[PDB]
Parts: sequence; structure tokens; C-alpha cells
Amino acid sequence: SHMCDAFVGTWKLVSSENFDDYMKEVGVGFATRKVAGMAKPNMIISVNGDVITIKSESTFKNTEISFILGQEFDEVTADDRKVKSTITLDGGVLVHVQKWDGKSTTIKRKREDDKLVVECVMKGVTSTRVYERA
Ligand SMILES: CC(C)c1cc(C(C)C)c(C(=O)O)c(C(C)C)c1
Repeated sequence: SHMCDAFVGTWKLVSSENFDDYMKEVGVGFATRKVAGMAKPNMIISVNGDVITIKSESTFKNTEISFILGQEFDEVTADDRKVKSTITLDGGVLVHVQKWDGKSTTIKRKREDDKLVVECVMKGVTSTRVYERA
């Protein structure tokens, strides 16, 4: 067994708070914010050896990233930012930092009770998105 095994599974978004404001802070345009904010994605997380894959599937966009912990990769985000991403495990929490254009945002993914909690931070603005097992 692997430590990320707690994250492995198919997850569905059941609540989202302050995501529009998070997206504003990130720089997402009006029309993208409106459509992306309406999305209720399924998040699919799998682990194969050292490689973790996180898929996001919704009516807005289907995204997929695969990565090894601590090793930087290029990511194109759902809002079409080209970012440099590094994901690490810090005391059981997946910490995902995205860097682009001199800016930085951090997305934390945590297991809490039976839920998977995603905290998105851009400067002083935090959005909390909660997922349950699908
Ligand atoms: C528009 C940007 C900021 C964004 C969009 C999405 C969806 C709606 C495709 C997601 C997500 O995969 O939940 C995320 C997560 C990485 C929180 C970010």
C-alpha cells in the first residue's frame, strides 16, 4: 500500500464555496468563470507505482495530470494557463503549487472523514470544494 491510497477513487463535487472569487484572483475571465463555476466535476485519482494521476471530468472541461511527487511538470489548466506545477505530500496532504507569470496559487487536497476536501488559495482568497465518493 501507498500513502496516497486514501485519495484513490472516484469523487464527485458536492459543495463549492468562494470559487468565483478564487477564480477572479487567479485572473480567470468572465465567461470562463461563469461556465467553470457551474461545473460539478468528478475527480478521479489513481496511483500506479510512483505516478499519481488526477483526472477532472465535467461538462466544462476534461483535464488529466500525471506526476511524481516533488518533480516539477508543465500543466495547462482548465482556464488555459500554462503553469509550472509541483505536487508534494505534506503530513498526509497533497500540496499542489502552480507558478505562472510571476504568480502562484496553491491547491491542497485532504481526506477528512469520508470526504475529500480541496482548498484553493490565491493570495488572501480561499475557496473550499468538498467531494464525496461517487
Ligand atoms: C478554472 C480553474 C481555476 C479550475 C477549474 C476546474 C474545473 C471546473 C474544470 C477545477 C477542477 O478540476 O475542479 C479546478 C481545480 C484545480 C480546483 C480549477
